[PDB]
Amino acid sequence: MNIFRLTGDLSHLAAIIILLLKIWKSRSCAGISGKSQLLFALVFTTRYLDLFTSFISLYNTSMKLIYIACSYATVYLIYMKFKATYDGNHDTFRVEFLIVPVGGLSFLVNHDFSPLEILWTFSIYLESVAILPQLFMISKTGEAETITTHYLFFLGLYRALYLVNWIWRYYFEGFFDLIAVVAGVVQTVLYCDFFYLYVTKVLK
Amino acid sequence: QVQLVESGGGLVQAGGSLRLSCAASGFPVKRWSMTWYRQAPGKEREWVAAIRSAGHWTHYADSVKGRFTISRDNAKNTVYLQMNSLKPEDTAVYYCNVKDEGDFSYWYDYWGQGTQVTVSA
Ligand SMILES: CCCCCCCC/C=C/CCCCCCCC(=O)OC[C@H](O)CO
Repeated sequence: MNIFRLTGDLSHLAAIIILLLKIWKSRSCAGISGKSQLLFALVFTTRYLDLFTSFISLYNTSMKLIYIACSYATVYLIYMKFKATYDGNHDTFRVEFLIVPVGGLSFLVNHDFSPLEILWTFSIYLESVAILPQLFMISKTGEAETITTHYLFFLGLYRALYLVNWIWRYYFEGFFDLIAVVAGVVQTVLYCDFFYLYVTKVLK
Repeated sequence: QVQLVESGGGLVQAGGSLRLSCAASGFPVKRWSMTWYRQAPGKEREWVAAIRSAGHWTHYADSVKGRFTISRDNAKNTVYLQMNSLKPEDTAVYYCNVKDEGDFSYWYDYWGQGTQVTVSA
């Protein structure tokens, strides 16, 4: 079938592009957690490290490049171009209690102890908790001027379609990745709290 | 990009055993999954057994649990399906399917030609 994972990825990319364009065209990153964007850039770097190694397709290599370039550009806009609007005093999450336990968890709990599997397991675990600095920022201030409704919609459609993908592959193909599913549920629950804080604190 | 060849099928008695093999050829990817399907005459295709490129994870359809065994052999680019205590309902054309588990690889999805398995009553 492979329709839910594709539309899920395209919805994920749309969210990334919307945020990058929002920061660029509004000339501000007010309300954005630079630490979460740094974690997302690290997710794509560790997952797509076999970019120039391992050529499979031109859609495959270019899409990996699009995600990396957009994630690095968003980090560039937050910490270099429009750093005057970066609320560092509110982006106070100590990401050491994320990277270090996620790193230890990837060495402990994985499907196979090999450098490529550990690296993939790291990026899976990290992506599930990468939004935490953003969550703690909005919970602290009640604000997210740069976070738009369409940005959150495509993030939510990305999580919903991945959920459909898990169910479809399990029932029709017998496939299930317990690590990816458990981490994906954690990520989806965290995104729902992300959506809950924005609707309750930022909107009204 | 990848060609798959299945062998090991044929005719066997009820209660007999057969081992299918899926030989992979072409250019590999680092993380993949391989699934056995079967399509009995007049029925829809259904998954039978599933395996990944590494780890101890396996999965078997309800109707073949306890009777079938899927296993790996990376030294040969081969995955086996051991089918023990075969019943006439297992008569079908069996297909192996390899999928790239990496991101953005929606069409790295390849199928064998199929092998006939018939179980006499
Ligand atoms: C602060 C740190 C936050 C970290 C947040 C991480 C969230 C995702 C966690 C997933 C746990 C894994 C659950 C599934 C475990 C399956 C293990 C398994 O099947 O292991 C096979 C093993 O290789 C046989 O030896």
